[PDB]
Amino acid sequence: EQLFQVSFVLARVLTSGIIMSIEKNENELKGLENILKKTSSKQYAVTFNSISGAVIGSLWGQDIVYGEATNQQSLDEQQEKLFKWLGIGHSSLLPEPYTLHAINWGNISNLQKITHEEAHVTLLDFTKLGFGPCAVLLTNNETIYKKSERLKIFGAFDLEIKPGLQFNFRLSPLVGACIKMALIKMGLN
Amino acid sequence: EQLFQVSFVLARVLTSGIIMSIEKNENELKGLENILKKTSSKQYAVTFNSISGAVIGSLWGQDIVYGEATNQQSLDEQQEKLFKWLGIGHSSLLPEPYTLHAINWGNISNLQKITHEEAHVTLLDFTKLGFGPCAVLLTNNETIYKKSERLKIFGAFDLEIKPGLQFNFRLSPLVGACIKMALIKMGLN
Amino acid sequence: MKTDFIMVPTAMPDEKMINYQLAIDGGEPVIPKANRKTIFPNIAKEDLFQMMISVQKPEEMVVSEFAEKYRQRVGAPYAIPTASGTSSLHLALVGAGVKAGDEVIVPAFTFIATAQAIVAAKAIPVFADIDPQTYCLDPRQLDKKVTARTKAVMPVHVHGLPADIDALASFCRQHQLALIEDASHAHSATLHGRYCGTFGDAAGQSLMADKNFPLGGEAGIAFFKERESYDRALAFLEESGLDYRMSWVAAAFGISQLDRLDYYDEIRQRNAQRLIDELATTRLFTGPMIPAAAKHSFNMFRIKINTALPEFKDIPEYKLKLALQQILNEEGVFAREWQNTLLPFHLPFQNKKGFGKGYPFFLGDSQEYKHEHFPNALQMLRSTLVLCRELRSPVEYEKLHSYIITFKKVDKNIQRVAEIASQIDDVP
Amino acid sequence: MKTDFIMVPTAMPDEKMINYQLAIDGGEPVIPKANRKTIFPNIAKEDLFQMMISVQKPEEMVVSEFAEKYRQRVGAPYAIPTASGTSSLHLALVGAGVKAGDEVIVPAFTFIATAQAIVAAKAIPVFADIDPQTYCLDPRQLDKKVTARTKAVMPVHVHGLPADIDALASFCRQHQLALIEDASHAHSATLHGRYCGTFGDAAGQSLMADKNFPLGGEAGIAFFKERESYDRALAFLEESGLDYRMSWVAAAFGISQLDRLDYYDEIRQRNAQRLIDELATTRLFTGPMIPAAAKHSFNMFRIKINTALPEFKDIPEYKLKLALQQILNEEGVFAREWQNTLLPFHLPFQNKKGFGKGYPFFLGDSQEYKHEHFPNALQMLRSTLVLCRELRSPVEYEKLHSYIITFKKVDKNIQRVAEIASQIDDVP
Ligand SMILES: Cc1ncc(COP(=O)(O)O)c(CN)c1O
Ligand SMILES: Cc1ncc(COP(=O)(O)O)c(CN)c1O
Repeated sequence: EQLFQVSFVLARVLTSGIIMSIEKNENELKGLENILKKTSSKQYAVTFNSISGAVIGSLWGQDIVYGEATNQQSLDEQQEKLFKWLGIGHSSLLPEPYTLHAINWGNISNLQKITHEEAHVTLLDFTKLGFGPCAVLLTNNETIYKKSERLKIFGAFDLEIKPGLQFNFRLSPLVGACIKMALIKMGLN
Repeated sequence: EQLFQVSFVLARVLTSGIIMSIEKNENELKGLENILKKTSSKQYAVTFNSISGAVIGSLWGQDIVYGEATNQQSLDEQQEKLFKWLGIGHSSLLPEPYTLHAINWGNISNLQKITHEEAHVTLLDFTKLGFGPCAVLLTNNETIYKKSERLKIFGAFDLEIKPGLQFNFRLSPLVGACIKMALIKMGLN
Repeated sequence: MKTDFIMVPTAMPDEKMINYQLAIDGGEPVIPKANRKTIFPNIAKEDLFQMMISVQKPEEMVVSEFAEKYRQRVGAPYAIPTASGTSSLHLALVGAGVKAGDEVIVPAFTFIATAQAIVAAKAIPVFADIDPQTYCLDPRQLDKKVTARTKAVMPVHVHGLPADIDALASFCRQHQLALIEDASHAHSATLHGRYCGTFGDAAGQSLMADKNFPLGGEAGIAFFKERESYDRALAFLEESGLDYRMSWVAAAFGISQLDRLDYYDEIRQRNAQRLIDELATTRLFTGPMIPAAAKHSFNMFRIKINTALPEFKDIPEYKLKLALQQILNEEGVFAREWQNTLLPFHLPFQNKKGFGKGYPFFLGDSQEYKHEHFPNALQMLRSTLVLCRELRSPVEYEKLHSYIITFKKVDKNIQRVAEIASQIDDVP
Repeated sequence: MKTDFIMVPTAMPDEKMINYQLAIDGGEPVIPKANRKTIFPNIAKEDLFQMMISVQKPEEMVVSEFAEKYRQRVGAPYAIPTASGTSSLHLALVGAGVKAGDEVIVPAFTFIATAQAIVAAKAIPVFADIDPQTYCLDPRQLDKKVTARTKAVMPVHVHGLPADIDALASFCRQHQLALIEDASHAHSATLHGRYCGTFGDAAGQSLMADKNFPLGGEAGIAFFKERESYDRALAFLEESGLDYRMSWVAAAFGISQLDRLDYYDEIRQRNAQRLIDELATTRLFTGPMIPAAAKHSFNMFRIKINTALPEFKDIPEYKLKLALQQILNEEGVFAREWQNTLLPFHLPFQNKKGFGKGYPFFLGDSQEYKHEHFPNALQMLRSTLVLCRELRSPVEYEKLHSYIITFKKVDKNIQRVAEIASQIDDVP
C-alpha cells in the first residue's frame, strides 16, 4: 500500500508540473510546514534538503557563528564534525542550541508527543523515511526563522538581516510532497 | 500492494504505446494465452472481451448454430437467454457444449486443479477479477480454435473457414496485461 | 524501459526538394527513414495518473463517469457504454426499433462491422452506392432501395466527414424510417454546429484506440434521442443475455483523453485544412470535399487522383493509383487504401450464413449484388489514396510541411508517374 | 485533475504582423495571451513510470544508478551525486585541493552560488571581468589577479556557452593552478567535441529542474579528473560532517530524462541557431556569439542591443533596455535580466561575513571592489536582454516563428523604441 501511495503522490505532483522549489504556485512545502506548525504549536517553519541545513540554521539563527560556542553534549559524531567545520566550540556551562528528533516509520505516528515540547528550537530529521535527505526547523523565534531562510540561496529572496555565506538547502517539492503524504496517512491532519 | 501492481502494469503498457489488439508487436494477449495453455495443457487459446464471446465461440466452433441444439443443464439464467438469442435449443440426450469456470481472486491461485479436466472446451470467465469483462476459451480442437477466431472481426485477418455473423470480442491489451500479471503473481509461472 | 518515444526530431524540409529526383529512382526521399514513425494515441502523464485515480474507484462507477462525461460533451440525451463500436451499433439499431427481418439501408463502402451490426440485430443489409466526393451514402439512390421491409437508414460518417443528414433525414421521416448513424470516425465532427451522433434516432460510435478520440483499447458508445429507444436497448441486454459492458481500464483512458481532445482536434483541423489548400494548387491531387455546414474530423484523409490528365491517356486508373502509392511511400508518405473490397462482396455477405442456415437473410427476398450496382464506390477505390494515421496524429509543422512538399514534388513528375504506371503488369 | 497541460495550440503567426502596431500602444500582440505559457521540464509518461520502477529499489542504488549513467555520457572519470549544484562546486573545489585561505579567480558575472561555493571551501573569491561577447571569464584580465595565495581558476560556462578553456588552461598550467568548471548551464555543451565538465581538474554542475537536463527538483553532480581528487572530496564529507546526499526521487527523474535528452537538445540547437540567423538580419538585435569549436547549450539566450544607433542619441542605455523589455513583454516574448548586479556588490561580498567574523576573508588581503573594475560586465547588464525558459523549452516551430516575428516587428519601430525610452523617468 506504501508503494502505491508514494507513486500516487509523485504522479500527482509530476502531473501538476510544479516541481521547482522557487516556482510560483508551489504549495507542497507550505503544506508540509503548516502540518508541522500545527502539530508542534510553533509559529515558524523552515524546510531543508539536509539535516546540516537545519543545524546551521538553528546555530546561525542564534548568532552561534565562527568563533562562538555552545553545548554539544547531545550531539552525535556527525554533528560534532559539522560544528567543528563551522568553527564552533563546546561548553558545558552554555545551553544546548536545539533538540533534534530523528523521525522514521516507527515513531512518525506519535509526532504530537515528540513535537509538543518546551524546546525553543525543534529540529526534525526525516531522512530515514527514505524519500531523500530532509529536515525541518521549528521555532517561535522570528529572528531564527528569518536567518534560517536567508542562509538558503533563494529563501526569502522571493521578494536588518544581512546574509553571509549561503548554501542550497532548498527542498525538492517532490520530496516534500512524499513526506506531507506520509504525515497525513499516519494520523496527523 | 494490488493497487501498485495493477498501476505498474498499466503504466508499463501505456509507456510501451502498444494498446491496440490488432497492432503488431502486441505480446500481452499472446503472453496471457501461453500461461493458460501451459496451466490447462491445452494446445489452443482464444481471448474474448466478454463471456458471451467465449460461449458463442464454443457453440459455433462445434457447428452448434441457429436451428441446432445442445445440453443446457448446467447453464445459468444469463447463458440460457444467450442460447435462445442465438437460436439454439435444449436436449438432455446431447452432451454439454462446454464446462465454464468463473475465476476470481479466491480461486485464481488454484487454477491448475480447475483447468486440468477432460471436457472438449474449457471456458474461463475472468470478469470478476475487476479488470473488465474478459473470457478465454481453451481446447485441443483446432477447428474450434479457428472458428472462434474467425467469429471475431480482426481475429486472424492479419494478411477456408467461412465466416457468417461476426462480433467485436477483441480484448483490450491493457486488460489482458492486468490478468496476465494477476496470474503470474498467484503462481502459474 | 520499453518506450515508443521518437528520439529523432523531424527536420524542417528544404522547399527545393520539389525539384528533387523521385525516391523510387534513387533520389533523396522528402521524409528520411527515421522520421517516418508517428505516435498514436497521444499517451501523456495525465493518462497514467488517471489510471491511478480510477483504479481506486468501483469499475462500474468509472464506466458511468465516462459515459456521462462524454455524453454531455456530445450533447446526446441518453447513452450506453459498451465493449466495442460494433456492439454500440447493434444496441443502436435494436433500440431504435429494428426487429428481426427488417431491411436496413447501408453504404456498400464502409467497415464490415457496420453491416455485421445489422446482421447482429437480425436485420438484412441493403447495400447502396455512395456520392463520389463525400464518399457517404448517396441519398439520390434511396428511392430504388426502399421496400415494405425497409425499417431504417444507417449512414456512415466515413473518414470523419458528416454524411448528408439533411437529405437522409427527410427521406426517413417521409417513409417513416429510423435514422441510425455510424459515427465511428466522426468524433468531434459537426453539421450546423452539432456533433455527429445526435441527429439520428440512435447512433453507434467506436471508441477504439485507433480513433481520434481513443479509449484504452477496445470500447464504444451508443447514443439515443428518446428514452423509449434507450429503454428498449437496455431491455434487449436483459433478454438477449449478451454482455456488452465496457472495461473501466478503457473508460479511464477516455476520461483523461477527453480533457485534451479539443487541443488535438485543433491541430488536426489546421493541419488538414492547410493540406487541402495546398493540394488545391496541384494538378494531380485534390483533398476531401467538405459541405459548407460540415466540419471534418479527418480520421482519414482521402486524396482524389486526376486520372483524366492527358499524360495518363491509355493508362487504367488502378495502375496510376498503384504507381502513385509506390512513389509516395518511397518519399515517406505512407498512403494506402482503407477498404479494398465493397461489403457486398465480402465473404459474410456472399455465403449469407449469419447466425446459421442464413438466419437473417432467408427472412426476405435475397438480391444478388453485382459490381455494376456500385459504380461510384468502385471509382473511388480505383482513383483515391488514403493517409490514415499520418493526419489522425496531430503532427508538428515540420511533418505537415514534409507532406506538402511530397505531393508538390510528385506533382512536378506527372510524366514519370505516367511512365511508371504504364510499366505495371495487368491485374484481372 | 491539476495539470499544466496547455489547451490552446500556438497558431502560425501572420508574417504581416511585422507591419502591425506595437502591443504597448494598444496593438495586437504577436503572441496572444493564451499562447504565452511554456512547459518545462518536459514531463512525459516515461518519467511517471520511472518513479514506479525506482521506488522499488534501495534509494542509494537509485542515486548510484543515475550517477554512473550520466557520468558515462559526459565522459568524466569519476563523479559524486549531490543535493545541489552549489554543493557540487564546493566538493569540486575541495577535491581539486583548494584549502582554507586560498584565492580563487572567478568572473564578477555569474550566479551567487558560484562564489558561495568558494566561500564554503573557506577560500577567497577574486572577481574578474568578462569578455563582452562570450560573457565568460576574460583570460586577458587575469595577470593582474594572481598572488601567492591564488590556487585555482573557476570559469563559468554561463548561458551554456563553453568558456575559453584553451586560454584559461594555459594560464593554469603556467601558474601551476587548478581549473574548476561551473557547468551548471552547460549541459551537453561541447568544446572540440568534448562535453563541459571534463576539461578541469574538477567541475560542479547543477541538475536542478530549471536546467536543460533537469532532475526532480534540487540536485547536482561533481566531476573529477583524477581519483586523488575524488577521494579527497569523499574524505572531506567524512571529516566535515556535511550531508550533501542526493534524493532518489530527484535521481529517478534524471534517469528517465537522460534517455530523451538528445532529442530535446536537437530542437534546442535548431531553434536557437535559426533565431541567431534571423537576428543577424535585424538592425537592433544580435544573438550570442559562438566560437567555431564550441557548441552552445542555450540554457539562456542573451541578445545584444545596438544602443549606439542614431535614434538613441541622448538616451542612456538602461532606458533603452527597459523600454525594449516592456515592448517585447507586451508582444508576448518575456525578455528579462538574469543578474541585476555583479557578485562583488552582492550583500554577502560587501559585508564579508562568511562563516562569521569574516572567517574566509580576513585570512587574506582585503579587496575593496569598485564598478570601474568591471566595465565589460556592466556594459552587458545595460545593453542586453535574456530569454530563459522560452528557448530552454524545445518549443514548436509556430512558437519559435512567433519570436522571430516579434523581434522583426520591434526592429521596424526603432524610432518608437527611442520615443518610449526617452519617456522613462531617471533612476539612481
Ligand atoms: C464505420 C465503422 N463502424 C464500426 C467500426 C468498428 O468498431 P469497433 O472496432 O469499435 O467495434 C469501424 C472500424 N473501427 C468503422 O469504421
Ligand atoms: C550558474 C549557476 N550556478 C549555480 C547555480 C545554483 O545551483 P543549485 O541551485 O543547483 O545549487 C545556479 C542557479 N540554479 C546557476 O545559474
